[PDB]
Amino acid sequence: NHPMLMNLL
Amino acid sequence: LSEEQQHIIAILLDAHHKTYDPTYADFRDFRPPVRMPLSMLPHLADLVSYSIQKVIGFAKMIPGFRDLTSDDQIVLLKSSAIEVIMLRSNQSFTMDDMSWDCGSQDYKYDVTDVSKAGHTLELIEPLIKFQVGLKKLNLHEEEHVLLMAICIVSPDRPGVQDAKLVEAIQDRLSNTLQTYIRCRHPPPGSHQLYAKMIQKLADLRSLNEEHSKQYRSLSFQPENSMKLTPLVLEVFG
Ligand SMILES: C=C1/C(=C/C=C2/CCC[C@]3(C)[C@@H]([C@H](C)C[C@H]4C[C@@](C)(O)C(=O)N4CCCCc4ccccc4)CC[C@@H]23)C[C@@H](O)C[C@@H]1O
Repeated sequence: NHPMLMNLL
Repeated sequence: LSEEQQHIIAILLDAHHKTYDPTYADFRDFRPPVRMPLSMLPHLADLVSYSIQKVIGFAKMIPGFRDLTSDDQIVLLKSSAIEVIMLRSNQSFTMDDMSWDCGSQDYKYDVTDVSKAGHTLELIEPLIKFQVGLKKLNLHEEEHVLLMAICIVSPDRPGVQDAKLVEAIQDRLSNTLQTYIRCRHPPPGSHQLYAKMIQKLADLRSLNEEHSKQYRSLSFQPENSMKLTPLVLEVFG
């Protein structure tokens, strides 16, 4: 439920 | 002073140099600053959103951080992003006029830029004093990047699953900081320096709690929340 932050990870 | 400790310091320095641009060239990409109540919101919202990306980029390079689970990495970044932002902003903060000077008059930010709206002075007055007190520690860049990394890998952040591993990673960095101070920070500057640095982490928690209060107030006004960025809403939410 944190796609942008997980993508940046 | 161990080979492993020097390895950590070299990694954190290079990681910082890859995620902090002292030229501030990318600030042209932000929405333009205007100086008249919330005139600075679009520009500063883009500044924060940009800085969140850089904090994540620094966080990735911390030795042991990748060994964590994906969900602990998110909890650590969500709670620490604004604290690392306040820490890393001390590089542009100047005590001459008590402002963050990012290379140009358009990119210089003072209290009046940020504290005219609502109750934002309840955050900005303690924030400037923190910046002043952190600057007066005159940290080495080695100590600067260790404190940012120690701030990110905090075992007490709410919602941490595996906490012993977070503690083990932070203690590896904390023992690197303490040994660094003893071995290369000469007296009198090194007097109590580790204890003063840890105290700044406690100041950040109260600044974090105050920032949470002001963001919640800002975000509940939809017209103001429109001016934010998708990453800011995702992280500070
Ligand atoms: C992050 C960095 C820098 C940060 C610089 C500053 C100085 C200006 C004020 C900054 C950006 C702080 C934010 C404004 C905190 C902001 C950001 C936000 C939206 O998360 C929030 O709720 N804040 C506090 C509420 C104020 C709302 C408001 C915004 C604009 C105008 C009026 C009211 C947090 C860090 C601060 C500068 C440079 O060193 C780059 C570095 O990466």
